[PDB]
Order: sequence, then C-alpha cells, then structure tokens
Amino acid sequence: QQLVESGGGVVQPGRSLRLSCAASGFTFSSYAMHWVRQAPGKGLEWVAVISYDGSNKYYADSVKGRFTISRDNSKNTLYLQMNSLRAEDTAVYYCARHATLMNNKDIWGQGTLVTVSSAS
Amino acid sequence: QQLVESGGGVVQPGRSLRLSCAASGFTFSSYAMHWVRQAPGKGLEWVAVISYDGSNKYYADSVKGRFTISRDNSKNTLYLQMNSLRAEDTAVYYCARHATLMNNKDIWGQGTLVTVSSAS
Amino acid sequence: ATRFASVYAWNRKRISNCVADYSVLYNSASFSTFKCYGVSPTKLNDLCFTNVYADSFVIRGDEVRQIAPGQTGKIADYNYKLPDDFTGCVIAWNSNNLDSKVGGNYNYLYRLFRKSNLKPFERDISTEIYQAGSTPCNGVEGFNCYFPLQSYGFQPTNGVGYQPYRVVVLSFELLHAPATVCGPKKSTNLVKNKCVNFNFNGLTGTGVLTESNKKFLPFQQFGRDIADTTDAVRDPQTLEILDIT
Amino acid sequence: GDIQLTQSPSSLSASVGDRVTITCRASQSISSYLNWYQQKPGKAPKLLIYAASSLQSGVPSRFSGSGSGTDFTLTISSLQPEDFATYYCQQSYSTPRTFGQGTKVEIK
Amino acid sequence: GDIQLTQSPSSLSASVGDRVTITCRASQSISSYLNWYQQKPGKAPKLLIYAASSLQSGVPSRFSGSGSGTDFTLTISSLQPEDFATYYCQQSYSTPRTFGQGTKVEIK
Amino acid sequence: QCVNLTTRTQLPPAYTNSFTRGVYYPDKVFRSSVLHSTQDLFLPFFSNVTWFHAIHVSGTNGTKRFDNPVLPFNDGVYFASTEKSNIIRGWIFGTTLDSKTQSLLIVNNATNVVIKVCEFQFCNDPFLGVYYHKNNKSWMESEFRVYSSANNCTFEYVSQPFLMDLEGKQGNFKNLREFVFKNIDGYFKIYSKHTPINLVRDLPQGFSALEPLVDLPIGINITRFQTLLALHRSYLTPSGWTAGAAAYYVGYLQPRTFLLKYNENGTITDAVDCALD
Ligand SMILES: *[C@@H]1O[C@H](CO)[C@@H](O)[C@H](O)[C@H]1NC(C)=O
Repeated sequence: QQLVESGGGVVQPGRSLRLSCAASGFTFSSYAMHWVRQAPGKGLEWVAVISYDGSNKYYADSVKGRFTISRDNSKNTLYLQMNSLRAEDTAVYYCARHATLMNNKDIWGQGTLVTVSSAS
Repeated sequence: QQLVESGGGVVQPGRSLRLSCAASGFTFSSYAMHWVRQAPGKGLEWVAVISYDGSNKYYADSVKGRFTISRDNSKNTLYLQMNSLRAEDTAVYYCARHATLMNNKDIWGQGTLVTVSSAS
Repeated sequence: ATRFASVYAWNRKRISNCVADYSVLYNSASFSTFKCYGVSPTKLNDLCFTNVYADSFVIRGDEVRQIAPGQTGKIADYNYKLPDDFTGCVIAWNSNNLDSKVGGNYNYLYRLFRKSNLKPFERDISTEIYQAGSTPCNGVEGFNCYFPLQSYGFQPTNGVGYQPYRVVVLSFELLHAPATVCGPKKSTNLVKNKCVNFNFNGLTGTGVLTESNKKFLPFQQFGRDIADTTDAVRDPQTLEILDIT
Repeated sequence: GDIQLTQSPSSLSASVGDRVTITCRASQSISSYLNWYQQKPGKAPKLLIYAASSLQSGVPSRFSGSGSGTDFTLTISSLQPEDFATYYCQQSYSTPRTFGQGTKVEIK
Repeated sequence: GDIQLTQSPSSLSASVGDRVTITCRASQSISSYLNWYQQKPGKAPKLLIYAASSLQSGVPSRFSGSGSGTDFTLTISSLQPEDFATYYCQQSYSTPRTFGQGTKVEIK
Repeated sequence: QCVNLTTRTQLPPAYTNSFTRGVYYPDKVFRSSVLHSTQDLFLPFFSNVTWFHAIHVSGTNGTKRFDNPVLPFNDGVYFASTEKSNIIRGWIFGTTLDSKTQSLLIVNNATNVVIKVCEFQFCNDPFLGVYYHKNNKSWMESEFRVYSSANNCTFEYVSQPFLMDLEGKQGNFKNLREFVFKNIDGYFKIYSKHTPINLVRDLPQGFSALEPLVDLPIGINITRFQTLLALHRSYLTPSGWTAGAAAYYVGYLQPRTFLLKYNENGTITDAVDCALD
C-alpha cells in the first residue's frame, strides 16, 4: 500500500550513500521493485531493478556507477547504495513498480533528494 | 417413441375442452406424463402431472383452474380437460416427460394451440 | 473461519483424532454448491476416516465448475488440482457480504500461467517469471514473458456470476492407520431389570441390566465371570456398574 | 411457497466457437435435479443434460453440465452454428416444477 | 543498443473539454508494453493505462489508450480542469526501461 | 540449536534382576479374585535389566558422565526410575530418529505434557534445555535443544502429567516411577505407576500393576529410541550442565504366558510366568 524512503541529503562527490525503502500493506517479497530518478525539470529516468523471485540485478548503462541493489525482504525494504557519485545525479529518487500487462501494482514512494556537491 | 395430440382450436372463455394425447413406441403405462404450456414469446411453464403407477394428480397453483387429468392407459393416451378458461391461457401445449436422474425418457408431443377468445 | 487465503497459496489443515459433526453440514443449507463422492452424503455420517485433509481457498462464482475431480480450466489447470481418483466433498458458498468491498477488493490472487499442468494437491507459491517465448527475462519482467500471478476484481457491483466463493474442500483416505477421526452416534435410555437387547461401546448382548456394587478400576471397561462371559459392564455416558444377567 | 428459479443471462447474442456459461440459479438447495433443453422456436424441447452433470445421446460434449445446491451451470463449449437457439433449465426437486425463462443464444 | 522513445508533442497548452492525442512513438516494434502516468510536479506518478490499451481504477474513460508496434497513443477526451499536469509514456519491453520526456498539458 | 556434548564413557552396563516386575493390566475388563491366563508381551521375571545412568558423577570433583545411548526398541520396552528431583521428561521413540519417518515425542513439559507424534529432526545429542526467562521469573524449557525442525506433524495430544512429584519426604520414597511402552496393532499404549522405595537403588520384591494411560492411534513401528533430559545453565563459578544425578532402568518385553491373580477389588498381586522354570 505504501512506500517509505531513507533520508536524502547533501553528499560530496565520489562517496556512497545507502538508500533504504520499506514497503507496507503488501510485501516487497512476491514482486520486483525499481528505482527511478527525477532531476528538476527533467524527465523520469529509470535507474535499476531488483528481482527477488530469483536473484538478479540490472542497472542502467546510461548511469552505470555500480549503484548496488539488494534486499531486506523480511522488513519489506530495499537497499541501493549510491556509489561513484557525480553532481548531475543530484535529483529526487522514487521506489517504483511497473504494471507488466498482468498486475496493477505501480506504487511510488514519497521521493527524497540525493544531492551530489562539495558545498553543503 | 412418439406422441400425438388432440386438435387445438378457438374456444370461448369459461368453457371446457378435453385434451387427448396418445403415445407410441413405448407405453404411457409404466411412466408418468406431464403437460406444459408455451405462450408465444413466453417461457415453458409446467402445468400438471399424471402418475399412473399409483394414482395421483398434481396441478400448478399458478394456473389452478381444475384442469382435470386422467388416463386411457390401454390406448396409451392421456386426457386433460380445459376447464374454467381465461384468455391468457391461449398458447400451445406439450405432452411431457422429465428425466428424474434415472431415465432418459423426455419425449415431447408436436404441440397444438388452445385459444381462449370470444372472437373466432 | 475469518480469513481464507487465495488459490495460489491455499491453506491446508491436516485433521485427525477428533469426531465429525456431519449433521449440521447438511443442516446448514446456506451453501450454493455442495457435492460429494466416494459413497453417498447421507451414508458418510458414520462411515469414517483415517486422516482427512481440509484445504480451503476463495475463487470466482463462474470458475467453481472447474472445481470438479478431473476437469480443466484455470483453477484446476495451474492453481489447485483435484486428483484422478478422489473421495472428498466440495463445499462451496458465496461470501459476497464479506470479501467483495466497495473501493475494490484486490487482496485475492491466483496463478494464470505455468509451464505445465499442475500435479494433484500441490500448491504453487513460486512467483518467479515464466518465459513463454524463448527470450530469457531471468527473474525481472520483460518481453515474451509475463508476471505469474493476477488478482481478481471483487466489488458488490459485480453480478451474481462474479461473486466470491469460499470453497472448502474435504479430502479423505484409508490406511493401515485406524479411523482416528470418526463420527459419534446417539444413545438409548438405560433399562434396569428388563430383558433388553443392548449395545455398549460396540459390546453387544442380551441381558437384564441392574445396579451393581462391584467396583471397577477407572480405566477398565468390562467385567467378566469365570466362564469368559460378559458379566458386568459400565455405562459409558454415566459411569455406573451394570450387571448383565 | 414455490421454488424460484433464476436463469442468467436471459439472452446472450454470441459468435462462432464460443464457450458460453448459461447459469441457472435456484432459490433452494436442490441436489442435482436440473436439466437443459434445446428449442429452436417452434420445435420440441430436446433434452440436453439430465441431473445437471450428465450428457445425453446424440448431444456431444460441446455441452457440459455441472453444479449443485443452488448454483447450476450450462457449459456450452466450441459453439456451433446449429447451437444458436432458445434454451431452458429445469427443476424436478419438488412439486410444482418450474422451468427457467429461457436463454436465446444467437448469432452476433 | 537501447530502445529509443519518441514522445510527441513534448508539451501542449490546452483548454477546457479538449480531446488531446499525446503520441509516444517507439524505435522498435513493442507489442503493447507501454504505460501512461499522471504527475503534477512534485507528486508520485499515478499510472493511467497499462499495456497501452486498458483503463485503470480511479481513472475514468476520459483517458483512453490504443496502439501497438511502434505507435502508441494517449487519447485524452473531454479535458477536465484537474487533468492539466505533466504526463509520461513508458516501455517495459526490454531492459533498460526508458520513459518519455513528458508532456505537460496546461491551461491556455 | 543442536548443541551437543557426547562425553562418551567406558565400563560395562550395570545389570540387575527384576524380581516381580512389569505386570500391567492387559484389558479393561474388571475381574475379582480369579486366575486369568494370557500369552502377551511382558518383561519376564528374574530378567536382566540394565541400570543405566543418563548423568553419572563418579567422584573426584564433578565428572558428570552423559552416557545415554540411542537404544533399539526390539519387541517391547520397559522403563523405571526414581529421580526424586526430575531430570527425565520423555522419550524420542522413532524409526530413523530423523525425518523420513514419524516421531514419537513425549514431552512432559510442566505441567501439561504435550504428547507429540510428528516428523522432527532430532539432533546428535538431544535433550530438553531449561533456562531462566527473567520475564515473570519463570524457568522455561527450550524444546529445540532436543530437535531442530518440527513440521509435517501427524498427531498431537495433551493430558495430566504422567511424571508427578510428591516430595517433602527427604527420601524414603524416591518416588519410583515406571513406564511401559508397547507399540502394536495401531495402538501404542502407555502404562504407569508410582511407588515408594526405601532401598538405595535397585528394585524390591513387590508387584507393580500398571494401568493403561491412553490407547493411541500410532501406525508407526519403533525400532529405536533414547530418553530425554532436563538440564540448565549456571553462572560464574570455578557453562553449568547436568543438574543433579540421573539413572534409570530399562528392560525389553517378550511374549510370555502369565497367570493373573486379581484381588476382591481387581488389584493384581501375584503373577506367575509359565516358561520361567
Ligand atoms: C511400519 O512398518 C511399515 C512396513 O510394514 C512401514 O512401511 C512403515 O513406514 C513403518 N512405520 C512408519 C509408518 O513409519
């Protein structure tokens, strides 16, 4: 039913910041989950998947920074660590789901700002 | 195998008209037999039973006009006299049989029109 | 029960070592589709069972005719499979006043596809992606591959054919194991000092039952005499020592 | 009182090769005592299923019955160009017998 | 390579009661795997059409999808004062998924 | 869990002689002062009975010896113990002492014994762990120190505790407790008794009549078993285990024809084996 996100903030470039997003209402477990990016004034750009029902991780090669994705299924939560930062990634992120002709499960988080800059 | 019916026609209301229906191929005698009604454009409405294997007569209370039913078993024939007529009974009748989970004996007559009207 | 799961993860309850209340099953009479097998439903009141499997789920009001031992259609194809030789009863009724909710009921689910027909009585909770075409999707969704599961759409705005049935299925067996679950029977008022045929706990004979002061040990059942006759019995319903002459 | 029948839908205009489920619902719990009939308008009602779960001579398994209690089902499968006619369900539980209002399967 | 999307027009300033056709074109032949979203700027993307030809709960038929292959169509009809926002199409054909650049329907 | 301490010890099983012992009531039928004769599984008189010790201090300092083996069931099983302080609870009776067969798991967890017929995974050194909860100040029993998995379970039951204390007696009773276990015809039946004994260890000349407790649908043959234990934890002293001392008696049943002398009240005293001599 509901998705909550870890806190965004201002991080210096080259660093790492683990992204937590917990589910509620129905589990993460039976589904997949995604991350997308929205820069201000820019379109929604897909980032990376997670696939718990086997195990596989796909990343966008457009932003191929080894932003690692894995689970905490028993907390219905998902972790993607912001690795190899660069300033144009300064944006808001969303926890996502795609209706793949079968489901209607597209549920979106509230959105938190990741900021990549040396100036706080 | 086969069922034949007495002649239908136009009868004034309040009158009576005996209905004859003779069997062929296998006897009436070992079975029951029924009458049903079909008004034009209306569903098949059950009318009355006969039960020769004892003796009992049941009528629909929906059309409870003392439409009397009895036999001529030795001619494999059955008689229901149209009593206490009224115009909405103007319809076609059928001689009937119900497969009551045991038999497959549902055999139907050809259908004759009873008409209840003062205008011939 | 207050909460039946769907058919992709149907609940199963192994039941034994108790007694059957088969009377009010027929006296319920609020049940839409209630059928049985093995031997007649009136006969099954006493004809009893080693170990029963009570498994229940919720399906649609149209697909319930798929639930029949040895048929096809989605629920019996990929969701829940009655065997080729079956004994139990299918009990089916509507729960439209509970399940289907305004604002939409989408709690319930089912599996719509799998790469084979389903083995009998085996659920399928594996929600991985099936790949219909040859293009490997490998866990994530994609092209030629679909998601396995789908919901139902329940609201009370549905017609009568689209109403949720809480189908509970009872399945039975017989083994070297004894009839651990078995239906009880009514008693007969005790007669004292009357020549009377009798049965106590299956023990049968004919005698004159009286009050008697011989004193059993608690676990005991019969008394007996020198001759291996059945001399004295204890009334099971009200413990008392009853001679048999 | 009488036993009410509920035949739904009372018509369904259909196409070639369909699988139509003509439902006959009941006001009481009837064991299996329900039947099905073929009637082109003006013909004799040709019986299709007896005891709601058993086929009939001359009629292949393109028709298929199931159900019990209150809920009864006409499972027409692989719908044929001759099968487009006016059909009927049937109780035989008590007296009086009533029949359904009919369902006319007809070419779209 | 990647699958390119082509969302046209990328904006359309509109009026009350219109019937706007927001087109999302594709670089490849995608079966139906395209979606649509509502986003007022700062909200969560509320899904509008799934599989490019099917409506969604809460969203009436004032929105209406069609198309297949390369050509996909957002059929907004009887344009409502709440429908003026930034919208999006969506592939799910392959990996990577891309979204359209957005089309802001806004009051003239 | 499956915490394990084999602590294997040498020496021959200390035997004993059951004088008049292991005579239960093989029927519910009440009989009075008659001599009844049946040929049934029993422990024949003047028999070799192994006085085993689950925990055995042989004094130097400490030296608690945990010996209790997995033991075959053979034809039938007899059991006897004193244990003024209970350290014994139930038995693991089974086929493979593992999955792939059912498992007879008798736990007399205080106070509601929950007999269990299930499929478990029994560890290499199974026994019931007991600890202190600190919440409500109650000694719980960790039951998975016996077995890891509990699933598939076929049967479950609860009754009033078979194991029972009296105490306050500073001995002179020892509360000698016997349990007979015979699994056949789908009914594995349990027998019991409680007797005072003033002797240091071994058994007296008296007769012990054992009533059937429950006649249960089992359906699984038992070819081996081991007993269960109750141990605890201690804290820093020059972890704690092997509470008190533990020893018990085991003997195997056998078909024999006994003549059974009931009393005016049906209490069997004298039984005589026919094949004894
Ligand atoms: C009891 O013996 C039978 C063979 O006679 C065996 O199949 C069964 O597995 C044994 N006990 C059980 C039910 O585990």
